[PDB]
Amino acid sequence: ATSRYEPVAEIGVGAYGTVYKARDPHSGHFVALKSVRVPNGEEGLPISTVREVALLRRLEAFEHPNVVRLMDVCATSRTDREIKVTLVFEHVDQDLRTYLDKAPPPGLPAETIKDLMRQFLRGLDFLHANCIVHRDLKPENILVTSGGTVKLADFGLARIYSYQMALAPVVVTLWYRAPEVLLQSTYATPVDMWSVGCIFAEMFRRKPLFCGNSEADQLGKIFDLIGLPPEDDWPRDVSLPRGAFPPRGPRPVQSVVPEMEESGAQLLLEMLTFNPHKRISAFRALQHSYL
Amino acid sequence: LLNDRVLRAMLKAEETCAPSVSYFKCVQKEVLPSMRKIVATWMLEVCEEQKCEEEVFPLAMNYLDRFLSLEPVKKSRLQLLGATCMFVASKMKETIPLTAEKLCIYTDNSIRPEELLQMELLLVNKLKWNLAAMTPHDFIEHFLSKMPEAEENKQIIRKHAQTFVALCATDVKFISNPPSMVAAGSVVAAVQGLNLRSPNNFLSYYRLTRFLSRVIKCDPDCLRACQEQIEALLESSLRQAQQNMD
Repeated sequence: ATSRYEPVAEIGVGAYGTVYKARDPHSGHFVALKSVRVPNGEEGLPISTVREVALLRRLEAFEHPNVVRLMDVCATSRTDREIKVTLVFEHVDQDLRTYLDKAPPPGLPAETIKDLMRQFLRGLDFLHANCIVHRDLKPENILVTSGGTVKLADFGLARIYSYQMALAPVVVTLWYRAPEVLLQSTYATPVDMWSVGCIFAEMFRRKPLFCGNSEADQLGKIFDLIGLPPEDDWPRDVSLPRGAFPPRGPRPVQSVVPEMEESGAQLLLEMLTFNPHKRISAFRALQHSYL
Repeated sequence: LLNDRVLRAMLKAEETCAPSVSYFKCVQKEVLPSMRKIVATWMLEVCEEQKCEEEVFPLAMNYLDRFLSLEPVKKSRLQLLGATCMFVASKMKETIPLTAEKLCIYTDNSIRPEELLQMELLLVNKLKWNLAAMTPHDFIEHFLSKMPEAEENKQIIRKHAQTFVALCATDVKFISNPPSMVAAGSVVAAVQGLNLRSPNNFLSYYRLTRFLSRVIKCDPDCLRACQEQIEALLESSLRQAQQNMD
């Protein structure tokens, strides 16, 4: 608080803190009040906070279907060395987990997937076009209110929230991070594509395709399926930046996934290449034989 | 192409940042157009003196008009608003943003950093952090890309247009007309006045009104009206440029 919004339920706590939920009194709609702390410099609002938030508002005027809208923003608490900024948001009713959990399907469908994915890539390709790249691409940060929609969420935010690790938290659900995201810290756009195939698989029809914990543990977990790349496909440089220790080979896709189609295997492979360059494009994917 | 898709979006966003042409009547009590004239021209000198990125000034004026559209303000507190709008405009557009202290220096330290920073949240919050707004310059470049003119020529057009845009920004016109119009009217006045001095050269002038209004999707009489308004503003600089004595 405070804001010309009246909260209710509390749809989540996680990385971006508590994500409570409110109504818009003089609009009569639902709103997802998130929030963040930033430092009150001697030069006022963090230059990088004003710029980042500002850009997220430079989007609501595209009205793109498969992305959520930053509806409003408010810097509430000023105090020497800290300002609190509530990010008012568009409010979906449920997420991709609550979607795949309330799952009637025993394994299927595929046209509730092929569309649903060809959709997912859309919002991603948009956000990318505008130079936005997502960190926490997850079933938490994917959603649909009803009628099927797929409004991507918590986009960009990573930059705005750099001040979070002054709490050094929290969940760190590193199930989806790219082979670079914590083998280094590249924060490239392709790393945002990796997280796609990890959701692409998890949809058939279970739980995380690579959930573990340790950076290297997941890194090795990953090699199990794809196969350890020989050089020169091997980078640097820091943060227990292990070289090749456990030596492995290329394992079939449909193997541990029941069960990808002719292409569904081959595409998820293009998606999940190790080398971010010969990876796949957010768009070129969005028009593969798999459609 | 992506010309239209972006341009379409530019125009949408343009309308989400539009001020009220009525704010002096409806919102403001103390503040009058002549005072805004003084702050705008004060802001322009700062941007010039400080060699700011040229899109800073017209961006701050947008902020100022959209705020006066939302908040009543004591005249004593207008200059402070000018300052803040530049503070945020600069932070948005500059690799080396203006300093709050450097800004107050320009008021002869009439205002203070602490005040400035209180305003920044005022301003930013009133505008709902919708600050990556459009400027006339954003459109000028666009129109310029669509035009068959040698880079040498586009440089001169670009120069003159941005003069006009500044003229407009210190005028109430800027409140009535969105940057798209302001950009087109300025390009139209620029290219046309260049076609005169150098006939058979800036021949993009030829029915440029209809052309640019075809792009903006606007009544070409408004662009004609706008163009004239600008051409007059320019003349009114005949007065200022000389009377500095008494």
